[PDB]
Amino acid sequence: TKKEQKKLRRQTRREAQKELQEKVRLGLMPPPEPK
RNA sequence: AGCUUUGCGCAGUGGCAGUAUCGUAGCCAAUGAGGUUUAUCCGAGGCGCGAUUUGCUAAUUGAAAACUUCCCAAUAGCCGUGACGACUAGUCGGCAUUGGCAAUUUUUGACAGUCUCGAGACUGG
Repeated sequence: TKKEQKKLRRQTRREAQKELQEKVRLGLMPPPEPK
């Protein structure tokens, strides 16, 4: 259902933001371009 | 092969964000939520409770705003004077420091403005 699409997308995106900030936390790269 | 539809995912431009976006593990819900319009019609979530990550930078207070200071002593132009020295009371060279260096020949400013085709003129009432 569409609410489950929103929840699955938002939790995949939350772990995606979490693992990008995780790879910033390890210090492999400076953070991406802010705009 | 190209066009294209629908759903989903990714990224990007822009817009919106407390009558917005959600969670709900409590209950109810297409075996029908919720309906004053059109009701022998419409058809999706509803009621409560509960929310509103991360990095960077600025500014303020504060003694201190969190990534491995202050203080004393000494060293880093010339005219005179004192010695030392040199050359004939005088002259010269270097050194030293116990006064001075804005009144025509110099270092405390006759300068400033104006106009004309490298060169001159005007004014400072």
